[PDB]
Amino acid sequence: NALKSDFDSLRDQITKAASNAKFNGVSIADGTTTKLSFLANSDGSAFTVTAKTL
Amino acid sequence: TLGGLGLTATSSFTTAAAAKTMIGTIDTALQTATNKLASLGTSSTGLDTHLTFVG
Repeated sequence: NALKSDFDSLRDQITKAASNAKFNGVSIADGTTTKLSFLANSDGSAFTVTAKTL
Repeated sequence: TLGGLGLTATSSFTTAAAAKTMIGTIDTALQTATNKLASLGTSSTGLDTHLTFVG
């Protein structure tokens, strides 16, 4: 039961570390969004970057 | 004026796709503005040449 308690501790520490991964309110690893478009040219071409959920 | 460039006084954007459309809208507006300015400059050069001829 000591190891299972340490297991649950590291488990919800994963939840904390994943929830805190955001930059200026936007996150690519939190899982709040499917993808983030980005500028690629002056005409507005997208630079798609698929989100990877952690 | 904004109506001469295809724009409106209320023209704006509220969603990122609206900004993506506004990119090309401002492209068209800047292009037509440059064409009208070039035409006005050619008309001014014609007025100067006609002034010299009248003299």
